[PDB]
Amino acid sequence: SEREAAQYKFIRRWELQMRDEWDQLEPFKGLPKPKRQFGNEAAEVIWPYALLLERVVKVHPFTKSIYVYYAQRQSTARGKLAAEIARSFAREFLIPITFHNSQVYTEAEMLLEYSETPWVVLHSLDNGQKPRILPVAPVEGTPAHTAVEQLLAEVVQGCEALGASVADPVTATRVLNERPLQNQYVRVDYQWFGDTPDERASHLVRWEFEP
Amino acid sequence: NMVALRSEANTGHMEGYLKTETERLDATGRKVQKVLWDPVLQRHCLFKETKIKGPFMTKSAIAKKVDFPIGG
Amino acid sequence: EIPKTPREYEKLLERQRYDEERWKYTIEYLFRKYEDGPPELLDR
Amino acid sequence: AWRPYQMLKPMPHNWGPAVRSSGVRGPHMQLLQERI
Amino acid sequence: VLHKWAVVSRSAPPPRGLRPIARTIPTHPRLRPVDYKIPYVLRTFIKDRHTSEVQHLENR
Amino acid sequence: FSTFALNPETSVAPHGPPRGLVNRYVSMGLPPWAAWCNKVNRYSLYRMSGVTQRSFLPKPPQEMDVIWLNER
Amino acid sequence: SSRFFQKYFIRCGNCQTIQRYAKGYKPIPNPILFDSDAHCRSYHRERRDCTGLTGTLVTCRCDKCARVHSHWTVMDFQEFLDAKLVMTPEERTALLWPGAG
Amino acid sequence: IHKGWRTWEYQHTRPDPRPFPD
Amino acid sequence: EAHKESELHQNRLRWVETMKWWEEIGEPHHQQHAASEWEWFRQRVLPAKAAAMGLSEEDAARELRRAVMHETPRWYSRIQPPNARSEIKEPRDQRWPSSPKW
Amino acid sequence: TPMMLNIQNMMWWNGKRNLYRATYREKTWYEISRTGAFTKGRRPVMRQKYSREALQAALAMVPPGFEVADVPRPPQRILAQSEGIVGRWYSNYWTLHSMRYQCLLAGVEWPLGERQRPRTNYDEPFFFADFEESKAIRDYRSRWINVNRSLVGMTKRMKEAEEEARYMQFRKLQDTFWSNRKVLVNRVKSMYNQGARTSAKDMPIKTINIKAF
Amino acid sequence: MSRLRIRDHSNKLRQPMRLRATNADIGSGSSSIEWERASNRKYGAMLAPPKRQDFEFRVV
Amino acid sequence: FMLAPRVSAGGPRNRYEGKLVFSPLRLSKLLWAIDTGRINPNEVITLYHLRQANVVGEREIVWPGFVLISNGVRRVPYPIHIELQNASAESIRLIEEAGGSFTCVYMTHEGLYQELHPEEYPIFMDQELPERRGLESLATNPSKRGWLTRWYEDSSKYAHPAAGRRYSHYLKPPTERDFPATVEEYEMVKHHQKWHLNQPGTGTLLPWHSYNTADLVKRAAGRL
RNA sequence: AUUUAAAUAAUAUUUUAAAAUUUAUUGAA
RNA sequence: CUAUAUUCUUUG
Ligand SMILES: [Zn+2]
Repeated sequence: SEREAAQYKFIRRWELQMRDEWDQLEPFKGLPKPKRQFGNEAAEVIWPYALLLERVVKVHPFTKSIYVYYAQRQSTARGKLAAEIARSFAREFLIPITFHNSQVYTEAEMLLEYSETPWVVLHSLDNGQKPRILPVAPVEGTPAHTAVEQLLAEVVQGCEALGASVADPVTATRVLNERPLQNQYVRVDYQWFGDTPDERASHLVRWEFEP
Repeated sequence: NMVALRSEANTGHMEGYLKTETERLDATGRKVQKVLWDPVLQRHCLFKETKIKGPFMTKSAIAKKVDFPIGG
Repeated sequence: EIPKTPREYEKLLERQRYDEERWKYTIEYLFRKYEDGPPELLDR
Repeated sequence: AWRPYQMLKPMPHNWGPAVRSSGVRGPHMQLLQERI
Repeated sequence: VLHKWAVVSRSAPPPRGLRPIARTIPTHPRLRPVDYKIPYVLRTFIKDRHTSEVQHLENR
Repeated sequence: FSTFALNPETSVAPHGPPRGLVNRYVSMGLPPWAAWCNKVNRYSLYRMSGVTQRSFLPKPPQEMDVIWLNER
Repeated sequence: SSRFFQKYFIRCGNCQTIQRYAKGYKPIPNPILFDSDAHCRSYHRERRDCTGLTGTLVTCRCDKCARVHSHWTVMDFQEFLDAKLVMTPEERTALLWPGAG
Repeated sequence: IHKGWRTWEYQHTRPDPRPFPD
Repeated sequence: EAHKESELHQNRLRWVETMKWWEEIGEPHHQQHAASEWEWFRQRVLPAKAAAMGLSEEDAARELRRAVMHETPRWYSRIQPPNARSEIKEPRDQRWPSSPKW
Repeated sequence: TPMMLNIQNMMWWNGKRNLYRATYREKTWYEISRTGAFTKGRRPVMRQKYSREALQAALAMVPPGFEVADVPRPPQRILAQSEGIVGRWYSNYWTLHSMRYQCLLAGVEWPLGERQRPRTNYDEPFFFADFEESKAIRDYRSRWINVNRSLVGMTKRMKEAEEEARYMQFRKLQDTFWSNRKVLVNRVKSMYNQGARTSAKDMPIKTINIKAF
Repeated sequence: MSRLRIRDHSNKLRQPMRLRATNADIGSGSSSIEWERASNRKYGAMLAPPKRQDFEFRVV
Repeated sequence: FMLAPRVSAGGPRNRYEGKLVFSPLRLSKLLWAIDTGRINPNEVITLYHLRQANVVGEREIVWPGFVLISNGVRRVPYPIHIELQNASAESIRLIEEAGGSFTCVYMTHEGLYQELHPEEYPIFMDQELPERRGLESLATNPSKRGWLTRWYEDSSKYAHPAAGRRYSHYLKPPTERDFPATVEEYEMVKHHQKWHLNQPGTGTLLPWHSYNTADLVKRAAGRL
């Protein structure tokens, strides 16, 4: 009698989806809740696990934070391009970077002004070290499927340079080992691997050939 | 009747005890408790009445954390 | 792969619809609600 | 060199006579309560 | 009694010097002495054992 | 057979030969059914190793009238 | 599943690049809490996994095009050695894994 | 075959059929 | 057709409730929704990815949607995503710290 | 089928034969059963041994761009054998490595690669840390911390238990008295209605006067 | 013990089999001059833990 | 026999795979063999030399090979250099007092066959390390003077140089950060640290249930 | 691990008898 | 005998 009950539950589901009774967060009861904020909408969206497996992007271990701030309105003609690159980068790589790095905290903000210059703030595990603030510099010969990877490369090399600039790493190392888990708010839909935790964690296991 | 006197100091040490007819009588609403030798501690401790068939170390058998006056 | 159990089949279905309709899994489709700013910044 | 005179392990013992299935088992023997 | 050649050996027995074993009149009616009266003495309950075993004593 | 709560996949079983009676026949390449066998001699092991496939068609293949492609 | 280690040579079906995929040790479901329905089908699928992933839809991710898809084609190593040994060394760089000169 | 005969003690040779052919 | 019986009737009546909800006003809306958001995808997103992924405006549509799988109530894979964190297995019957048996 | 019904239908026996069976078996169940012959354990699978300038020529017919690591060891089901040096002999696993052994003995340099052992991220060494006794010691430790907690204030408690026992004994002991005296005076009255004049001595309460009741 | 004595009747010079097989009684079956070419089961085999299989070993 | 209870589900003296049951080699037998003229005092005495000199019969040999027992011997006059398995403490001190040598070799079965029949193998071939319980008790034991003691005190007892405390046992650390990298694993570790009370080692998960198998068990108590 | 022997080979085990059983054919109603 | 009792103690 499983099939018809199944049907029942599906029609029921679509009904509540038309009438706005449906809670999309129920599998997520045990997780802490991300920032409800004008840029952080990349957090509340349920991420497929597959495209998180697709974008595997690691930065230097000595990075504790990545902030992406962008203006809501862009007065400038080229302002829109910069905002779009910033928006796309904030939506594509922010959550994955957080997911794989797990000590890095990532936050994007939509700040409301007409300003054409979005910026990215990188913090290292040193409290005494100033954060590095990278500008978004779209070249007017580069479209929005290319420039975003350029910004990604810039962020990676920025984090790397920020991490190799660190006063003695002993401290940074123990602070890293003891820094709590930053990727807890991420909501992942495990699709076709949900059955036991070990393939929930399946992105951690890496095959090393020819040692 | 057959009951188990199990250590109040929770070592899970139980001793089979047969109730006297007074204690067999339902006259009172209490569990029997008696000072006996606990070999697991090698000391004298209170034993409490508890059911013989059941886990003698249950989770609910944990004492809450008590800070001791002694030391700093 | 011929599923011999129903949950095996919903696994099969899920990887299938991850393959054939992949436009579902691009980030713009995840973001249908934001092609613009947040929904509370609008008009009536 | 001074190596201590006796090992002291808080570990419990694994066997007693009044317990039916207890005792240390061969690695490929069937375990306790197998095939329930 | 478990000697040291047993399969299981137990821990130290209770030291005899503490918490002795009282010589109690046997409560079994066939083993009870005849003249022993059932001890009804109407008394205010003295809850500490220190005084309550003084009542069982005549030292004056 | 692992008692650990989390078991990420390993190249070779990390704890040595897998314990338990079932893992014996698993490592032998036999089915889990073998824990229920009393006769463990050569012939029974050969019988349940499954290399020989014992099953038949209802009619001889020349005379087979239905498409049984593999169903014996 | 799975008791033993095994190496496979798979072809990415979109871009036709050959990468290798390994299957390692995962333990049997507990014999003490016993389930016949788990153990037995696990056995049959184990035999299946051992033979060329016959009834399994292969799902992995391309390295040369990074996406997760099940287009993969499992190659027995003679078909691999037929595919590999007829190649120019510059297309070994594109189609195959690092080195493998 | 409620009970199996002891066939392991015989070497393999065909006995003559008792209603022997003329 | 028993009505005087309470839960035998009002539950199958609940059933016909549910399944006269669908094929009149529910199903055309679901189908129209599925049509409308692909229609949304192909003139807004797709013109970007045709440029991005390196295809034409046409063959990118055959690539991003290789097949049409529209969802009808007897075909659906899952109602909701499987739980992120699954609760922790205690020992057998509330034993502490551990149990010898299973 | 009679094989299911367990009939011994052997032809030397009754002349019959089992109907669903193959009429030819090139190797019967016993010599299928012996896996030592079939598998390669402890057994040489290549029976000819080549001189140096033979081995060098055999290695010379291998196409460049070939690794040994591309030739997986066949399973137990597959027979272990080597056809010697034939064309495409390097595709044969056992031939490859047997040749490798002759090349190790003869002091011939081995042009090909060597077999790689792929390993995971989570792998452990061979001498591996023990989980069993670490478990037993830590959970035991937990039990004795619990014991340390539970034993706080034990002696006073065990002092009050004895007082509660003595009280519970004493109260019912003294209630029993008032029960039994009203019982026995009721029986005194019920002996006094039947006119039995009971003396003072044969009464157990020997100062009792019945006229006062 | 009588059930253990029935392997050789009229061999009076023998001694009965023990409960658990001793090391001589394990080695006696590989130490004959009929087993000396069998490098299986020599010096005891089946009582040792098995050889680590080739890292690619599989029975299918 | 049914009036008698069962004990220790395998049986009291039970063999299992990997029980170390040694055949005895009495030190008196050895010294008799040396002073008689079977064996070189000049030479490291292996199990091979014992088999070849005929002092021990083929039947006696089984895995694991032998134990050196001092039976009726209160001293060893000359120095002896000997390699055997699992000698008793008194035999070892009796050898060492003379100025002799003992090395407790411990071999997997293949090792036995390769030492007893050296002629069969022309090249030195890769030999297995003996299994885990035997590595704990014999090969890496300074008291028995096993042969892996240097290897333990040089290579084995140190973790990976990068490794954190939790990942210490792993050959290579699976992740970079020592902190548990999964929110589920983290929840589980929290529950573990409140399950067991907060002891130092509680960070690493140890499973609540056991094997009761002989291949993981080590010495309960005894002289160090 | 305080602490003494030894001729290392097995293959066998009365006898005649039910009412019965099982397998495969033939025949009768 | 099988289950419940898993420390020196305990059920049918
Ligand atoms: Zn590809």
